[PDB]
Amino acid sequence: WNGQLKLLLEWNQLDLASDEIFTNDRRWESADLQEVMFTALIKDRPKFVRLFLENGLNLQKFLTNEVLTEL
Amino acid sequence: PNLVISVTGGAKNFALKPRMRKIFSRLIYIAQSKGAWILTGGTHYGLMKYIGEVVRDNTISENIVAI
Repeated sequence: WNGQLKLLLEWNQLDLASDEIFTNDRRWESADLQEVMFTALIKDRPKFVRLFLENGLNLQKFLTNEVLTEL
Repeated sequence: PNLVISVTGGAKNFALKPRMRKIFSRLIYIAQSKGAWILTGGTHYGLMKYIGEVVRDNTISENIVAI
């Protein structure tokens, strides 16, 4: 899944990723969306951030001290 | 007076889609208004946790009972 997700995120096609990928219903672990959220914030992709938050991502867990200082 | 049975355990992971979210928020509001029961699986992961959080905030906002 990661290759397709990263590709769609890079090209900023919300609909394709939301429908074809995130509708799979397979387990979505925290670290996955942690990495994709970190790469989404830098590239200024707000819609993907909203999609990740909706699909489930503990933002407080994600925002570590290291992440904030690096950002 | 009123009972609602929401099927649980179908999906281990639940997507908080606005279409799928506002419906259950309104359902919980209706149950509170009419003092209905809601029956769910009670698992921590999935829709059960969302329903529990909604009930908790509504109680913060007693009259609604979830089993």
